[PDB]
Amino acid sequence: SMSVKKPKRDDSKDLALCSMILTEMETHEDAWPFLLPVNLKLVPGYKKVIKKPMDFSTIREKLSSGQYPNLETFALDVRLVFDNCETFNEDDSDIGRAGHNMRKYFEKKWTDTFK
Repeated sequence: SMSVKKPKRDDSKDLALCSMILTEMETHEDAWPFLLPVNLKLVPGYKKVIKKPMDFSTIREKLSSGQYPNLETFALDVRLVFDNCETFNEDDSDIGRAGHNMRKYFEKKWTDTFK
């Protein structure tokens, strides 16, 4: 509270480490559904159903331009990618499986890096 602070957790490496994680995700073989924004002209249903589209390119641009105030807002956008994928795609489709695999991959790198 006022003039009473918890000890300072060192955040100075967070940007670099989120960038490394994101590089790892961009280079995964199963990243292909997630590399660019879903084309809203060519994918019926996507625009109306998925209220907050998110993709790795958009996260990379946000990361590069200071639009994440902290590492939790970065993790929220990554998880949004996989949450959107589960909303729109059957678990037993190639895209649906890709999204599960990517989520698993991310969450391990997240825990190993920060927890």
